[PDB]
Amino acid sequence: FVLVEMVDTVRIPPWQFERKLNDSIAEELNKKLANKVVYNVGLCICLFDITKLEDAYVFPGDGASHTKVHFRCVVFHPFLDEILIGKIKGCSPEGVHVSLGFFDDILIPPESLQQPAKFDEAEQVWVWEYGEEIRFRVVDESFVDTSPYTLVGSISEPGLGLLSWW
Amino acid sequence: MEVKDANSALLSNYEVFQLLTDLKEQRKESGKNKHSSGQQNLNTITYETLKYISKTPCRHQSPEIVREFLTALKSHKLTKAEKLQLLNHRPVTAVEIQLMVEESEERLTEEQIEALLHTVTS
Amino acid sequence: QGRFRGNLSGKRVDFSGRTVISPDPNLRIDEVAVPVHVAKILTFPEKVNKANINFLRKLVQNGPEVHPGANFIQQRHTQMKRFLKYGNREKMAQELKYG
Amino acid sequence: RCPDCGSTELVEDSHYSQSQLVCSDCGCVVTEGVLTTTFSDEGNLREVTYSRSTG
Amino acid sequence: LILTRLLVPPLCIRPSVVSDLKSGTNEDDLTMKLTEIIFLNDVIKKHRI
Amino acid sequence: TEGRSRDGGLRLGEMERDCLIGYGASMLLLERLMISSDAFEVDVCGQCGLLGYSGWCHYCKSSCHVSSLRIPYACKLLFQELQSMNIIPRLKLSKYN
Amino acid sequence: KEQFRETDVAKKISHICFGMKSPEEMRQQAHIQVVSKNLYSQDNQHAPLLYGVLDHRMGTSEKDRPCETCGKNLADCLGHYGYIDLELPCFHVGYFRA
Amino acid sequence: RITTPYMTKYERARVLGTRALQIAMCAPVMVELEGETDPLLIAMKELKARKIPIIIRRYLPDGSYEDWGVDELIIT
Amino acid sequence: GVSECIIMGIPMNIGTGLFKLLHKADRDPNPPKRPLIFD
Amino acid sequence: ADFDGDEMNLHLPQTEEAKAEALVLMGTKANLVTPRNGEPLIAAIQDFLT
Amino acid sequence: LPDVVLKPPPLFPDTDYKPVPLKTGEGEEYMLALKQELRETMKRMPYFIETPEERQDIERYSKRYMKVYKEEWIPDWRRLPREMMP
RNA sequence: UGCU
Ligand SMILES: *[C@@]1(O)[C@@H](COP(=O)(O)OP(=O)(O)OP(=O)(O)O)O[C@@H](n2cnc3c(=O)[nH]c(N)nc32)[C@@H]1O
Ligand SMILES: [Mg+2]
Ligand SMILES: [Zn+2]
Ligand SMILES: [Zn+2]
Ligand SMILES: [Zn+2]
Repeated sequence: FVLVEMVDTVRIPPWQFERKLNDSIAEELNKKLANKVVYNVGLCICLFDITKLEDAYVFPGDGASHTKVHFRCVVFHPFLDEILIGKIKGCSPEGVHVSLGFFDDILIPPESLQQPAKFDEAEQVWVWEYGEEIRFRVVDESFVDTSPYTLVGSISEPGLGLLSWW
Repeated sequence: MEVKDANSALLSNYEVFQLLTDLKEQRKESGKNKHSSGQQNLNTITYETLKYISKTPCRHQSPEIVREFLTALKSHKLTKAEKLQLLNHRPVTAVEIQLMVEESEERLTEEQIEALLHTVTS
Repeated sequence: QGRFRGNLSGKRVDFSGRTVISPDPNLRIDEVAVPVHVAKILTFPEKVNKANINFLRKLVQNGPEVHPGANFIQQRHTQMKRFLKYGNREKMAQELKYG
Repeated sequence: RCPDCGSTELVEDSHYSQSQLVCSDCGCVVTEGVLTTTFSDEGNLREVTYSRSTG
Repeated sequence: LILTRLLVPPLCIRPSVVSDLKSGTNEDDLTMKLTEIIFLNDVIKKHRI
Repeated sequence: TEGRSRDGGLRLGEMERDCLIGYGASMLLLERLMISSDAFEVDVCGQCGLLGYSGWCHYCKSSCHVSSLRIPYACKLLFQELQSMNIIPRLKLSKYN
Repeated sequence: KEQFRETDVAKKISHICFGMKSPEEMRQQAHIQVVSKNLYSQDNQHAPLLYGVLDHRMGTSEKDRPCETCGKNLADCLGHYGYIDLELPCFHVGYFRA
Repeated sequence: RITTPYMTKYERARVLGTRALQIAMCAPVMVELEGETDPLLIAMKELKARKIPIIIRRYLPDGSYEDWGVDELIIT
Repeated sequence: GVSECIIMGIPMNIGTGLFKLLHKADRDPNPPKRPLIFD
Repeated sequence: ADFDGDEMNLHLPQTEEAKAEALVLMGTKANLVTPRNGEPLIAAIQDFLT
Repeated sequence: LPDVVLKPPPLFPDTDYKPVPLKTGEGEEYMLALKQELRETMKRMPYFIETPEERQDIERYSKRYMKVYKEEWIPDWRRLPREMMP
């Protein structure tokens, strides 16, 4: 979770003039940035606040009200060392499929660093014994439109001991 | 649609929880049928993030407690990431600070752990 | 007849007509007479609002045949035009949404 | 077929010098507008026979 | 400034009318000029060979 | 088209354009000469300034800087003819604000 | 899950920068190479030849035969250019004085 | 504050056109129209009543700008 | 220039296009900012 | 004009802004005088002066 | 008359003449080795200025451990004009 | 070729 500065030219139709301008801008920004991953930024959750809002222009075309609004929004973007607590939403032979609680099923922990008893035989077996912890390692983003996903990240689980659960 | 700074300022989970609660109450007070039908992903993401934060121990927090915890940790020369993780996790056991918290070497001192536990539990 | 003079500076448009003129002193200086035949062909796109909803409903009910009326309707959701000469004009008028 | 009702009653009816393939059941305009040439455009297109264009 | 490649425009600039009434079609002058240029290039290549 | 037999429309000649300019009805002149006559939406790449298709720039082999733009079809034809004549018009787009 | 990409922007042209293209830029811009001097095929359908003049990969000019580069009709096709190499260079009459 | 206080015919036409377009796009009316089915007539009534919520942003050639309200300007 | 404006299909700078219009919407410039507790 | 066979053109705008600009700027009641010298052109004519 | 060609010429037409092999000798080998050594040693030279990294994520205790350290040469400000002093 |  981190704040990000953005400047958006929001277009409000003429039938929304009876509503408050700031509330309409906030609603439009939320609807535009709800469940979308901005490249090199992360997945935006919602709008935090609006800092600067200059004059509202009306173009000779569509005739709506275009406003250039400066705002801050919350995005989920770890700092390459953040610790998280997720739940195992499945498991694959090459690696477990853990997912943060109802947030995103994109965490793919590589099983190449635990103690030398690591293997998945497709029977949803996590690990042989001697709320799942996660340590983010690196981020990565990719594009979608390439002809006429985008956030997976790397997860680590060192020898944390885990006296509560093996 | 360009961004100015993706790492402007880090915030704990309490601020996100408060923002989500405010958005949810404003939504339930001024719900609009067409606005909701246009984009339903907003409702889903807000509800699920709020449910996740409720599952976490982030409850029973207040800005006064956050400021007191920050001022208590300022005397421990700990870094911003460490204090952010401690505030977001609220560790009740010692092992969570001994091993799970990074940069343990030379920072634990085997005497400051008790003070850290007392401050995070108070 | 070049691109600059015959296709950019001066170009042909639609929704226009050419007809002979005749005198008529019974009309104001700021008024001009238009024949029914040209009026039924030259159409104007009017947006359905909370003011002229009933007028547009009556025009749709009249249809392309009667002079006060319309010829096509473009829905707000889909941009597929609908010809009033075919289909139930009464249903089309009863299902006129804003926009 | 009609994109709205799925009917196959598509008739080409020109409405005041406007060629238009329109459904006869609901009046949904399927296609409209045809691209012709113009006389000066027609005059400046030269007549070449298949004996030369084909090869 | 010295050209070695000619940019043949799309077919939108070169309208072609299929005159089914006879065994021929109406083509613009640009198509004929490009055909002549290609023929001359082929003839030059043949003479070089 | 030109003639009435071929269902032709009227021509707003250079004199009509001059009269409209003298009146100052900018929106009326725009609606007459762009919207109601040869309205079209093209795709222009913001990197090279060339004309794309279906939101794709074949020159740069990318589609991130391609954006839609309203332009007369006659103007697009003029741009294409100039590009054929090796006179390449490089369009540098920007926000309307 | 989903990436944020802007649908449409109210882009306004600022100015037109005229210029010229090198043969390499012409090759990069063009899609196919036109080498056949003929127009149509020997069959009675008189279909346009491939890699030749009047090819449908460089746009379309008929309401029945759509463009091959982009799967759109004539009303929606913008057209595509092509490059034709010359064995010997020639002076550009427009730029001969230059 | 240095330009002419009178509202020119070009400004009148542009404001009336913008208001008519907004009303045709289902904008709220602030004059309580009485059977006026023409958006241009409604815009003219609003202009005569001095209730159009539009502010003219006059730009000087150098780059400066000044805001003038419809109710603040003088009409003829 | 007016000629290139007409050619490109944009409103000419002369006439009604010399100035710009603004909407008199009920708003509040520089709205109150939510205070940051952690920072 | 002289009503001896003149063919005149009639155009219908397709935009509210264009309609308003035409009515205001190109209004007959507002263009009763020419900008050349201010003399009124829309006035009485034959069969009215007499 | 010239025949018509259906397909375009190959993008890389074949040639019956091949490049002459490179000169062999201890001199050429030593020159190659020295050029490789220069390539390897000039990148780490202080004159090889790299792109200044920016937009750091966070500050950590391991910053002092991972801090890149390299001696910087001092230019001759007597010979160099005054417009290049930091 | 006709029209004002
Ligand atoms: C008339 O006797 C001749 C003279 O025509 P031109 O003006 O010499 O034709 P042009 O020079 O080629 O004019 P443009 O360049 O404008 O096209 O030609 C016949 N004729 C010419 N034009 C017309 C016409 O418009 N309509 C008709 N019916 N006949 C025309 C005449 O016999
Ligand atoms: Mg006459
Ligand atoms: Zn149908
Ligand atoms: Zn490009
Ligand atoms: Zn195409």
